[PDB]
Amino acid sequence: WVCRKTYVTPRRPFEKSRLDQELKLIGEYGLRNKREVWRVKFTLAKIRKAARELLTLDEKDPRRLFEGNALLRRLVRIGVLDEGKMKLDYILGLKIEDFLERRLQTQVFKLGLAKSIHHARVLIRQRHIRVRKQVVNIPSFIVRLDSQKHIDFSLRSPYGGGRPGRVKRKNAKKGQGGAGAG
Amino acid sequence: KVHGSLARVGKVRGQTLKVAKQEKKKKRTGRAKRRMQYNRRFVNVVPTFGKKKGPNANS
Amino acid sequence: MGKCRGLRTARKLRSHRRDQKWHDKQYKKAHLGTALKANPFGGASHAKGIVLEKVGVEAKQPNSAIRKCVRVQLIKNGKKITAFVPNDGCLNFIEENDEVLVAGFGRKGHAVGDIPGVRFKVVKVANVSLLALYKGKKERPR
Amino acid sequence: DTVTIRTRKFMTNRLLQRKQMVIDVLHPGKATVPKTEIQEKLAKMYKTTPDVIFVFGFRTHFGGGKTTGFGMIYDSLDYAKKNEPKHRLARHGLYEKKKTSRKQRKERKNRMKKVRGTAKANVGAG
Amino acid sequence: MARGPKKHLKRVAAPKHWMLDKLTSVFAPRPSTGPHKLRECLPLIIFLRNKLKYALTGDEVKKICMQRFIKIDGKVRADITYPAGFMDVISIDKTGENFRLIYDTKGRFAVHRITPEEAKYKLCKVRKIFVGTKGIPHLVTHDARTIRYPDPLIKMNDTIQIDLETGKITDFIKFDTGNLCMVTGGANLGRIGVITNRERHPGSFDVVHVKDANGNSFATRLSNIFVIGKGNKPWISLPRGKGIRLTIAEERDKRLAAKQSSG
RNA sequence: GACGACCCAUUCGAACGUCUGCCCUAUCAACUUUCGAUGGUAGUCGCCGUGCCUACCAUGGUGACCACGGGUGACGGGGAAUCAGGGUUCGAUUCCGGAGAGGGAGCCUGAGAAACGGCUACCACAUCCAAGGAAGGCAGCAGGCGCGCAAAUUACCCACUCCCGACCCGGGGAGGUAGUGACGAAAAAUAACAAUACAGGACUCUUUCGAGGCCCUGUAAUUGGAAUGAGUCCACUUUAAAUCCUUUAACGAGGAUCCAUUGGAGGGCAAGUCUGGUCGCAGCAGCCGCGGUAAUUCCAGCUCCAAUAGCGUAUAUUAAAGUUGCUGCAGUUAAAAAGCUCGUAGUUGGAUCUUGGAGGGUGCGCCGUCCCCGCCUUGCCUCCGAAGCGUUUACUUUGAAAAAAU
Repeated sequence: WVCRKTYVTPRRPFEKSRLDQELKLIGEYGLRNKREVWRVKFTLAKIRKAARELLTLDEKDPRRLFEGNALLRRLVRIGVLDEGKMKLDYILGLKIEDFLERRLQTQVFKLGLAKSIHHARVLIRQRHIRVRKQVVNIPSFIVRLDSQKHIDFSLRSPYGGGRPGRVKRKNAKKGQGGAGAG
Repeated sequence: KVHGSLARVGKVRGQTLKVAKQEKKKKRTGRAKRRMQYNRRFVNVVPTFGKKKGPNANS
Repeated sequence: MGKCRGLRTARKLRSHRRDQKWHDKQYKKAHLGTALKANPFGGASHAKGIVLEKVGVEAKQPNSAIRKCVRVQLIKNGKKITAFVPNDGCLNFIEENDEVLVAGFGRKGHAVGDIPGVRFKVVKVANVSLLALYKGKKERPR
Repeated sequence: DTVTIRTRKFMTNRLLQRKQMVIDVLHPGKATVPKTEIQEKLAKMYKTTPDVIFVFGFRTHFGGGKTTGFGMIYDSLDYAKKNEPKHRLARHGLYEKKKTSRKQRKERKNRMKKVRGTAKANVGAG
Repeated sequence: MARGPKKHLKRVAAPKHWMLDKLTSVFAPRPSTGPHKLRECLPLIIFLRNKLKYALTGDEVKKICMQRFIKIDGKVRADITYPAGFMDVISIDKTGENFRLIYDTKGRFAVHRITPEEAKYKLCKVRKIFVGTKGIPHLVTHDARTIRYPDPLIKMNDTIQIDLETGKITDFIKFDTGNLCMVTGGANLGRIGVITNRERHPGSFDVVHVKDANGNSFATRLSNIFVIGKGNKPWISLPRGKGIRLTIAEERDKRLAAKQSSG
């Protein structure tokens, strides 16, 4: 029954400069709320703290070696991070976009199959998107590397095939009952 | 040192001519509303270097 | 540096600190259990009582108003306490022999504003929320 | 739309007279499948017949067109009827049995306690 | 509490090395009284339905046992929570499988099939060696088996090949510098290795410096050392891994290399 | 193919014994024994150690290195919360150890109980009665009263997880299962895309006027095709049987919705150099301060901000607070060096006793770079191992021993 919080609010609350920054992030990133950003500012701070500790340790130090390499390999599987980075010295010099860039929502834009970070989120939350055998409704997801290619509309949502739409199918029978017969 | 009155208790609330509610619009659901905010604020929002301006201004 | 620096001298430093902690008022309050012993509310956060009478209290200078509190006997320890009645005409809503839920100012036990010797505020009557009453969400039930 | 019943992770378990395995049911695009359809369909892959292929668990996945469950198929209908959870046999038209629902019975027994030995006396009283 | 023997185990307060999940219920099996101490044992139920997957329910584990399907050291055992342990055999017949309970390098009772021979005999570490009643002497092994009339060489900490049908020691190994060893507890639980040194303390506590077939050195308490034969010549099966112990990096190096390609 | 016994060991334990670590307090400084306080010696007792008890016999044992006494929003710990680092605070409460079942005391049985879903007395409470009698203990599960700031069903099941018994089979308010459930934590709906239509800006062309143009955002005009569960619902799944989830045929989005909120907009502080109303009145205002007739603080709207299925308020406590200051405070004048010196505890203490090339870890493409080690007087003696064996420590170093959950 163990549980933990996933976000952290900023010490302080009114620093125009920070607020604007967050708003630009929501906009580019079809985000919903500040928490939506705060959640990531939080995710990142822990990663950076994880990193900083490690970087203070001796290199070759079974603890530093075994966990450093792991943090890196984890950070790379998600594309968040790259090789020269792909050492700890580079994660220290990293940022939020790099995570934010891997969510669904922005990818469904990023290859035509949405044309909007907008469209993207309503598409995702509405069941028209599988990551290869599996519908994924979590506009919040995190697309892994060799998983980038398997993202596509789903086997039945109409695009993806399958009749029309509880509203399109309404319209077909909308030209049927009146204009066909009585 | 207290004596005095209350006769006047609630004098302004009861004298403040009620106002309609009027109405109009719904403002937008979560993230969409955030989106309108970001475009109105930042895209919109081009700004001039007019030495600034405001959010809840009249003339 | 007013404080030995010998490897040994843990006990002197440890104890000298224990001796000076007292002057901290928050600390002393806590160790003497003042909240249990002096305070009208138990060492609790809210407290309910009966209304004895309605007071119009004479706000301190340079301000000038009649304040509007009730005097309340707390059921828990028969303690007598005066409590502010906030918002416009809300006295209205509390009558003698009423019941009421009282709460602290948010001042740490120290009276608020111009309102002199009053350290508490009404929150509920009609068991029923001055706010909901003032708005007219809910009524003076009966 | 055809389906397809796929049996993953097989174990031949002699000491309980049955072959036990996961049941992976594709149903491409609708949902579902009946427990009865599943036992019928399995009955014909393990050369056994329905009444030896109990089937249980089950949760269609996320979004549609698959369902993973669990099955057992018994080497003797006797062996099943005896290694068997009773509630399992009851579920299909071979096992059913008495209810209560439980506190009526406990009450009976507590009434019986009052009475010295005999107790059958307490039976006629309940 | 405080008037008598505990009969329940809150799961979570059970020994980790059974690897029971956290959710499921409140209580773990709790080993019956038997030949192995409760921490250091493996209740059959965990073996039948938690490691071997023969059983699902506990109701099933019982149904299996009442058949008589399963013997420990040769002699049908019919209790759900029987406390089996290190050097025990366990034989399921109408299934033809013989397993010896001996450790992982994790320190987890390992699922270790052994031949249809071997299953005959087990190696017990002498715990005490005794002049019993009427002047007879006896040895006592870890697994709580007392054998009278043993041969006079056998001394505490030596190990001893028991037949098994018959009881009967059918030889022995001395504890001496250079013997092969199995580690039966503590940080090093599961590591196998030669010896090197026994540091001796009066009053209490003797340590055994062990060296593995990789010139990896480590210590444990004498209490934790079990003799299993002569270097390169175990007297039993060893599980895959030869109780080696590999650094978490070495462990990763093996895991990714053996597969997603390498057959 | 269907339990006893003697004695020993074993297993689960038990009962005691070692140290080392605990809150506040000196407006608690001496304490403990003639009803043993500390010790001898012997016995009786106990499962057994032991002033346990008792005789005799000594006169001890403890304290400024805080004893003794008193207090306590003290059950103890694993743990929790607050994150520079140091720290700061909590811990009844899913585990461990301890304690109790109205208060007190006693006891039976049995291997195990000083048991209360045993008993027995008194003491406090309550109940039945034909008035002599008689029967009882929810700090078990539900529920109810009282109490209060505050806390759920008089529901289903032994199928899971395990336990017990003569037991595969029975029994389990252990425990699971549903109901209540914004402690609190996770996922995150209440609407996406063109088009006209327009409103617009970097780009280009032009002497200018003027025109083109990419990137697009709105904003209507309605369109236009493009959509999904929230509800509802054959069927099916879940499971002991159900529910819900996770599953879906048939339905379910043109806004007046299938209708999002709660605080703020004078300063700190994010946001009205508003409009009506009042005129230091009502109210606002943690603090500073507003309102005494052009109120950006009120009262309302309008409009805007902030956090958003959550948000305000009160309160304990923590961070901030280097305002308790080890790290890391101040004390001439701001709050603070005793009038001065002696002085025990405590703390604190000068210099000086041994010198003067390759082995192994991880980076970079057979080569090397950068640690670590015995080297270019270093345990004596007993007489390689063994043993003798340590001058005491603190320290620090390397091991083992180190509950799980966390």
